Amino acid sequence: MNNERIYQVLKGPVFSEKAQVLGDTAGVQVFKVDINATKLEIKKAVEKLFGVEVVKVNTTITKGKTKRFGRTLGRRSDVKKAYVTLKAGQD
Amino acid sequence: AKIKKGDQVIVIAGKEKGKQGTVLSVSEDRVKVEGLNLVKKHQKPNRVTGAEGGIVTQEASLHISNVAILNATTQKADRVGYQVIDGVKTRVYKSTGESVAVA
Amino acid sequence: SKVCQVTGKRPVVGNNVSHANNKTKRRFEPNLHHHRFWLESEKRFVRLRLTTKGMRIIDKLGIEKVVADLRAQGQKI
Amino acid sequence: KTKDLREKSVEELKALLDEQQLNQFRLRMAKATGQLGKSHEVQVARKTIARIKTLLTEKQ
Amino acid sequence: MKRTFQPSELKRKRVHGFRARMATKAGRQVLARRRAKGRHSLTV
RNA sequence: CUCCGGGGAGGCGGCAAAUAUCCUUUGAUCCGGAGAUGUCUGAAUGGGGGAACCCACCUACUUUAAGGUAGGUAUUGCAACAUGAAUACAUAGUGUUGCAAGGCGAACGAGGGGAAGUGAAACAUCUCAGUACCCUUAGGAAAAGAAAUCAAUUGAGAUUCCCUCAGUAGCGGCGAGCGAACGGGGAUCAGCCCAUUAAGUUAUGUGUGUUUUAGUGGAACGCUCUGGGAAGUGCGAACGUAGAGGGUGAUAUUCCCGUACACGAAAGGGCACACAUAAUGAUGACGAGUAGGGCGAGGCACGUGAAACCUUGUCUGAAUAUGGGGGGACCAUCCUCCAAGGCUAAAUACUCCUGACUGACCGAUAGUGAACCAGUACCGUGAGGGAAAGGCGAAAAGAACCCCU
RNA sequence: GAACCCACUGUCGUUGAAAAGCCAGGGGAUGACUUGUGGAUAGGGGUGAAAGGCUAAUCAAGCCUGGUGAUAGCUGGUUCU
RNA sequence: UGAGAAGCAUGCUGGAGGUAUCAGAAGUGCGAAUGCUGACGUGAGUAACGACAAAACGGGUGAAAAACCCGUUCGCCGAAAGACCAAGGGUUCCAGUCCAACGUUAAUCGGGGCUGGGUGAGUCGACCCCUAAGGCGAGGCCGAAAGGCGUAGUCGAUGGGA
Repeated sequence: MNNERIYQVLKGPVFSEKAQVLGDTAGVQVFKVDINATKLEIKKAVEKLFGVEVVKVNTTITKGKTKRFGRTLGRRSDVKKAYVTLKAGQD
Repeated sequence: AKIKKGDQVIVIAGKEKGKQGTVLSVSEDRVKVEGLNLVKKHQKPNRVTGAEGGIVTQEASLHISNVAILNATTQKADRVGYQVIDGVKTRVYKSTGESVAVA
Repeated sequence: SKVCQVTGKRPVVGNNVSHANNKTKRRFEPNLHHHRFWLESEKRFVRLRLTTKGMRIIDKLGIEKVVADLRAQGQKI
Repeated sequence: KTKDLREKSVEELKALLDEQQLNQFRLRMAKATGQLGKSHEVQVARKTIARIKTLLTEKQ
Repeated sequence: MKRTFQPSELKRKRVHGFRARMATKAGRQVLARRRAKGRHSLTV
């Protein structure tokens, strides 16, 4: 759990209707994370960097879309999301 | 025989041959001179930034070989050479040898 | 493979030639077989795969000399 | 900035490394949230980390 | 009617795959020929 | 990303404009040299596996929970050391440490195997042809090489390549076809050793010479007509150790980049010469299961022929300088050479590559399959097969605004 | 006698809905039965309750690339005055 | 204009190259080869529009409605024309917006174009432990070479294990 890895674990928040509803209602934060991050790594990174207490972490991977722009075909990268539940009322 | 960004030049070929101005920019083999080689752009109105379009006028670049440095002493076109005076390399007029008058 | 340890003889190629002079590929094989020799200096039997010409050379020069010569060429005997 | 970092010692360099990494993460999160106009500081920090690592390798 | 191609990924990989080609000498020559020709895909 | 050198007003790679933010005379972008970093698969080498994935162990440090960093852990061969059966000594076996190897790549070299279509106006000997193809393995070249060689006025003098000799002498179901040598003229030239061991070669380090990887300076033209635009018309000048080439709104030695010429290297590399320190040549000391012979095959231009000479699968088997080999069956005489141990440059073969230059070679159905995002699209389970598609304008100045829809 | 596995008769279809089918009838349907997944056998070879059948819509000797521009006393074609 | 293959002059278009004479070299002349590549005809606005389960009307939107949406009626399947899993496919899933091409007709609709979202596991499955047929295989045996087979082992579900 070195600090360099802890800083590379989290990438950014997710802005969407589902994420906003979860945040407003159930104390759940949605993050984009590194594709190789584990649940324990995400938990420790969140605890160290945001000063909160984590109950459990749920993760999912969505494969990148393949689109044809111009005459060439390209593919986007895979994305991993983390649903982090905070204890009581936090953040 | 370089030409720089602040020089006073005179056009030696083209539709505007015989006129002079101040160099505005130099990129690759093309040069823009203030107040010469004007073109009319039909700018379409821009949706995202407003600022409705219209007919505007702006300068267009010429080939660098079509302009020549202007010699302030004689008001004639001239070529440019290099001379090592003191320890600094300097641009000189080829016709007379005087150092180029920085403007 | 069919190689003699003492002489290095191995199968070669040749022709069958008929009375009408038809030619066909064939092989010539060595007179190979296994034999055990008593090595006195080591008090043991050494098994070699060799030809009858190899046996004649062994009778001429002695077994220990041939064994030393073979060990000189990196053979494990 | 390279000479400024080179005048420094090893302990100070290894402290500045962690500080710059924390600042880089903060900048990334700020940009991802969207309250950032200038992005050149991200590149500045990204190059600073590389400079510090190069100097550390040179010194050790 | 039943046609000739009945796909199965495991069978495809075990018959025509990279390690299958690497296991034999003739398969290594197949890979050498495709590298020489410049194929963008070496194996299925 | 860092250091050194060059350069001196712009720059933030292209498709691909513009925007926005920036960097830069406190030396940017860029060019050359030396470093730093360098995920995963792949000989892949910790075990496995459906390539880019799954699962581990050991040690040192570090964390406080279920970890992190760094290193190590393949096989085979050789050397040393340890240990160790049947079995008493031993040996086999087992283990540790150190060193080396494996894979890829155009052609050329050397070796181990080796066709058929076709021709013979059919076809089996013969030809095709030791070709195509498969396998193993070097080097910048490889192989060969210093006479047990030729010749036949008693002369030449190691190997390799080219011209002649010559389509000759021969071989051949004497068919179709195959096809020398001696001698002469050239290219290049070189010999040295077998146990106290030579020439030579390869590495290492030093010292000289040469070259290479950025670069700097570099002459000299004005009027006039046509024209959208002058480099074109007419008149008169200049430079030339520079009238090669490319660009510029049409055709330029004097407009631009350059050209002849002169100058230039912090650092780094190549070649050559001399010196020094290793290694190697070198398990080899004059050549016995060898020369020769019987049987079966192969190679020699030479198909068993009057068939010498070379290699050997099988069976045998000398003399040893008062000796032995060859001179195309064989004998005698003459001449010539010394096998059964080695090393050796050049002249010769080739082009995946890098630089410069050239063409009575092509100009988009041509030239590479491919001038364009091509071994791609597409076809096939797979090996594999395999396209079409260049051109606005000098400059986007790429058509504001109005009208029908 | 349904599912399932077959394929005896007829009409239609034959530039088809389909490079072997639909419809109406037909046979077996606890067995020498039908079927999924994963394996083995490779070309003068395999496999065959045997038809020269099958071996990727290809079989009296599969497909691909090489020898190869095989050979053809045969057929066609061969460009201005 | 000449006996011919052809030559000469000139109007329009076009917008930068062409080339006498005499020599020299050839990828030097096309109507045919069921020749090769591209473009375009005739048949001809002809056949056909893919199960004979079936449609009708009112309102809405829209440039336009037999086919879209809402509503009221009618008909069809119901051991599959309904609901799931594996294999195979890979974004076809949901929302907004567009109608050139695609859809055997039109389309405002769509599995079509563009933009943005969506897959949450100690208990489900895989991974993991174990092995079948079979594969590979340290040493080993055999073989011109490439290689064949095989011991100890190590893999391999379609089977056993909370």
